[PDB]
Amino acid sequence: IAALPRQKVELVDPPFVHAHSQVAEGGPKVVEFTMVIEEKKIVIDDAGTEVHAMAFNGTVPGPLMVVHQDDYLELTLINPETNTLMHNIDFHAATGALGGGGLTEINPGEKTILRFKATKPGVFVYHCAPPGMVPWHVVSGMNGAIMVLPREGLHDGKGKALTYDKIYYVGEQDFYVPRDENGKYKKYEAPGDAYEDTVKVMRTLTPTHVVFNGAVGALTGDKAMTAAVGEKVLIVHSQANRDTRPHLIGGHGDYVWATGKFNTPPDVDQETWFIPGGAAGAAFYTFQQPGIYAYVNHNLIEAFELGAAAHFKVTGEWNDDLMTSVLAPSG
Amino acid sequence: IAALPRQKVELVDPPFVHAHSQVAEGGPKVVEFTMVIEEKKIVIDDAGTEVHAMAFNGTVPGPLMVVHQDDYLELTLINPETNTLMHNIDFHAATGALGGGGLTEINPGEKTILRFKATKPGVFVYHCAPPGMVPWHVVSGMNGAIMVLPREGLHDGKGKALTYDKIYYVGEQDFYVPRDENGKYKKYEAPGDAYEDTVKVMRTLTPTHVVFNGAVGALTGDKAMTAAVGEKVLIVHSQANRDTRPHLIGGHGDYVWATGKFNTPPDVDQETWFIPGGAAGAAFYTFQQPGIYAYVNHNLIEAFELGAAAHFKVTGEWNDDLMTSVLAPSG
Amino acid sequence: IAALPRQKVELVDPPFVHAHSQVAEGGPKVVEFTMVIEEKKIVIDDAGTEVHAMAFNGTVPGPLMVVHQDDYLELTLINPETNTLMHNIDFHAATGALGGGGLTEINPGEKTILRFKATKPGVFVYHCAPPGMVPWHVVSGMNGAIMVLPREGLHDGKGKALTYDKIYYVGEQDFYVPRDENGKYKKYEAPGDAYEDTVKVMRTLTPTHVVFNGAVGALTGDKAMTAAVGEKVLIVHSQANRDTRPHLIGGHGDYVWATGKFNTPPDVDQETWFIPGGAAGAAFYTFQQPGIYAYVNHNLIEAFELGAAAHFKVTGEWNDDLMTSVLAPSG
Ligand SMILES: [Cu+2]
Ligand SMILES: [Cu+2]
Ligand SMILES: [Cu+2]
Ligand SMILES: [Cu+2]
Ligand SMILES: [Cu+2]
Ligand SMILES: [Cu+2]
Repeated sequence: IAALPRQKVELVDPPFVHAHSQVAEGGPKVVEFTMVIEEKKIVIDDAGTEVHAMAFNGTVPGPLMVVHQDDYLELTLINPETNTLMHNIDFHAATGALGGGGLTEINPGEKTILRFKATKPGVFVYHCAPPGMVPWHVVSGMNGAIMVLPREGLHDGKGKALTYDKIYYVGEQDFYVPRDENGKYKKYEAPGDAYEDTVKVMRTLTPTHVVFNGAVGALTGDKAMTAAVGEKVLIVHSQANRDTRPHLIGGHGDYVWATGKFNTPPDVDQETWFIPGGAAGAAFYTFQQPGIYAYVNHNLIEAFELGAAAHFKVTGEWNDDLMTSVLAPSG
Repeated sequence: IAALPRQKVELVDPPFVHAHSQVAEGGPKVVEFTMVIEEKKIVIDDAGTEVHAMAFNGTVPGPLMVVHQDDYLELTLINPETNTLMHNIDFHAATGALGGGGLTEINPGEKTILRFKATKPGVFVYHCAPPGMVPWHVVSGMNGAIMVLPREGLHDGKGKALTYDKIYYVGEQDFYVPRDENGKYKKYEAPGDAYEDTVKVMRTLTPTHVVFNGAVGALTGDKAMTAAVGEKVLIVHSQANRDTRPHLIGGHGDYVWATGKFNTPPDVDQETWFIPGGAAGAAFYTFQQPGIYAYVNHNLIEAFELGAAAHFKVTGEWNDDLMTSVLAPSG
Repeated sequence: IAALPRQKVELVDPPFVHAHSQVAEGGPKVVEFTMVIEEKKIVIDDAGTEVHAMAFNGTVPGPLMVVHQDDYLELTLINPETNTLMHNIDFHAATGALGGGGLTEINPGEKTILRFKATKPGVFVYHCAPPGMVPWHVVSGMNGAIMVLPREGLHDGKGKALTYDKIYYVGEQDFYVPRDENGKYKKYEAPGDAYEDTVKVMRTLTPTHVVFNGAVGALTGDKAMTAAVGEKVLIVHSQANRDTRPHLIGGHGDYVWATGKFNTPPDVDQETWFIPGGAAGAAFYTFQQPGIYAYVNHNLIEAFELGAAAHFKVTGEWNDDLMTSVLAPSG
C-alpha cells in the first residue's frame, strides 16, 4: 500500500468530468482528491427561489470522481470556519464506518483525510450524513457520485468493449422549499432557520423542485450537453434520496447499467430506465440523428412542471431511413 | 424502402390487439397505421367523475400497434377540425426528432404521415408531447404503446421459443381530477377550462385516480379478460408518466421483460414486477388454475382505492396438487 | 401427497427465522405451520402512537415460513372469537384461488387449513386480503413473507454455491395514522372507529410512518441485528404495499435477488437495491468491517424521518486496507 503511486487529480464541475482513462493506466494507485465544502444561497428557478445549499466543492451535485477498481481514493475534505454546520461524507463505494461518514465528521474550521479501497466497479453515490440530520444535508444538495471504472474499461454483456467518446454526469436533486400562507417560497437568513419548515415539507415526500445540476434549466439552452452523429456518450445519473427514471427523448439507452454496477450486465435498447433513491446509474448511447434531444426524468410532471429536464444538441446528418416525414403537417 | 412491401393494418381497441403473426411473415415491410385524435369527455368512476381525454384513435390508452424488428411503421395521424388543441406523437421506439414529436405537430384540421424504422425489439410507449404542454396531454390519456416483435418471435433467456396463445394490452393511466372546496370532483365544459386546476393537482404528484383502460372497473365483468387453464398469455402493460408494479393475484409472471426490451433477458417466476413511468413491460404466463384472477398495480391503495384493478376469468379444471382446501373455513 | 412425510414447524418472531436447512433434507414433504390472527393495539413510536394492528401470529410483520421448492406448505390459519373481522391469506408463492385468499376466508371463531405446492423458488409476500377491505388490512400490518429455497440451496448467477451463516427477515410497514387538528396522531377505542379517517390518509399515498418490525427503531439498540467480520448474512426484505430501496450504510449487497426470485440471476455489488410494493427481495453480504451499520430504506426522509432505519452491530477487527483515517478531523 505505502509503495503505491500517489496521484492528485484536478476536479471539474458537473456535468463535465475530470481527465481520466477508461482503461487503467499503470498499476493500482492512491488517487488524491480535495473538496472544500461551501454553504451558500443559490437560486433554483426563474422565480428567484433561494436554497441554502450545502455543496461539496461548491457545486450541486458534487463533482464526479473517477478511479479504477482496486485503486485507493484519498479525499481531503475541508470545512471552512466560515461555515456554520458540521459535515462528513458517506461514499457508497466504500466499505466501513458508514461509508466513511463516521471517520470524517468535521466542524467549521476542520479538515480530514479519508482513504478507502475502491473494491467494487460501478457508479456510486456519495453524500453528507451527519448523524441526526442525514436527509436535510442530502436534500440541500450535499451529494454527488464517483465512478469506479473496471481496470479494463467498460464491456457489454458478452465481454465486447464499450468505449465512450464523451461522458456527462447528471446529478438529480429533489428540493423541498417551504412556502408561506400565500403560496410564496420563503427565504431565510441562515441554513438553520429553514430546518423546521423544511422538514415539514420533506415529510410530505413531495419535492417542490426536481432539478438537474442544481437548477431548473441548468442543462438547457446554451448550457445543453453536446454530441455528434456517430458519437458514443456515457451519461452517468444519480439521485441520493429519491427515485428517478431517466429517458432520452428521441433516443435510447443502448446499454444501461441501471443498478450502476459494472459487474451486473447492462440492459439493452432501453427506452426509460430506473434508478432508485440512494443510487447511481450509467447509460451508454451512440447518437444516430442530429437535432435537439430532451433528457428527462420520465415522470413528465417532475420533468416539465418540477424542472427535471435537460437538452442535448447533436450535430450531423439526418437519417431518413431511421425516420422521415412522409407528409409534413398539412390540411 | 420504396420497393419494400406495404401492409395496411386495422387497429382494435385495448385490451385487444390487432391481428399479427408472432414470427415475421416475410422480409421487412412498411406497416401502415392510421389514428384519428379525439378529444372527448370520459367518465372514470361510478361517481360520475369526468376527464377531458385526448385520445389516440378514440381510446385511453391508444391502440397497441404491432410490427417486427426492422419493419417501418408509417403512421398517418389525423387531428380533426373538431379538436381545439395541437397534438403530435412521440414513439419511444423511434429514433430522431423527439421520437417523431418534432415532425408530427398538427393543428386541428391537419394531418401528417410519419415513418420510422423499428430497429429495437420490445414494447415501447408512445404519447403526445406538445412543447410546453407535455405532461398535461399525457395525463389526459393521450398515450399508448407499440410492440416491435423479434423477426423470429419471442424467446426466453436460453433461446427457447415462447409462443403465446393470447395477448392483452393494459394501459395504466394516472388522472389528476380537480375538486371544489367541498371535495366534489369538478366538471368542465372544455379542456382548456380545466387546465389551470389540473396543473395544481398534477404538482402534488398524487393522482386522484389510477385506472386501467380509462376508468375504474373498465377491465372487469363484461370487459374482464379471458383465459383457460393451459393457455399462455402475454400481458403488455404501459404507464407513460408514472411508476407501476403489476401483479397477477393467484398467478405469476413466468417470464417478465420488466424493461419491456426483448434483447434484455426476462425475469422469471415473478410475483410482482416494476414498470417505471415512461415505459412498458410484458409478462408471459401459462394459467394453471381456473377461476377469477385480479391483475393489479400492487400498491393496494392505488389498486383498490384509486381504481387500478382488472380481472381475468379463466376456465378449466382445478388442480388440487397445486392448491387444495384441506379444511374449509369452519369452527 | 398423503404418503409424503410431514413436519410441524415452530415459527419464530421476526427478524429471526425458524430453524431450517439451506439444502433440502431429503425429498418433498408437507411442511406444516399454524398461525393465530390477533387484532391488537401496538405502539409504533416513542411518542406512544398506537395502531390497531391485524397481525399474523401476533407480529408485524408476520413470521417467515421457510420451505423448499416442490414442498407442500400446509397452513392452519385460526381467527379467534375475540377478533371482530373476517380474515384470509394470499400467498404470492401459491398458484390459484387468489393466492389462497378465496379459500381461506374465516370469520372470528373459525379456522381453516390450506395446502399449496411451493413450485417456484424465492422469497414471496403473503398478506390478508378480505374483498373490499384489502389495502386496509395490509397497511394495518397483516402481511409477511415466506422463503421457498431451492432444494440445492442458494447459488449465484454462475452456479457457485452461496451458503449464508445467518439470515434475518426485515418486514417493512407503511402506516397511515390519522392526526387531529393539532397535528397529533389520533387514538381509537375500536379499530372500526379508525377506518374512515385512515382511508383518507391512505388516499394521500403518503405514509406517516415507514417502519421495520412494527415500530420506529424496532431493530436498533439491544434489538439491533448482529454479525461479525467474515460472516455471510442473508437479509430478506418485504413490503406488501409500497416500494422500498434497501441499503446497508457502510456495506453493500454482494448478491441481491432484487425481484426476490432465485431463478432470476442476482445483481452484484449493489449499493442500493429496489423492491416494488407487493414483493420481497433478498440480499447476501459478507461483512468486512466491524462497527455499527445502518440498514435503511434509502429515501433518507423515509429512513430517518419516517422510521425506516435498522442497525447492525458487527464485531471483529478493523481493516485499514479497505478504509483508514489518514487525518482525523482537525484544524
Ligand atoms: Cu453536510
Ligand atoms: Cu447513502
Ligand atoms: Cu395531445
Ligand atoms: Cu416519452
Ligand atoms: Cu385480515
Ligand atoms: Cu398481494
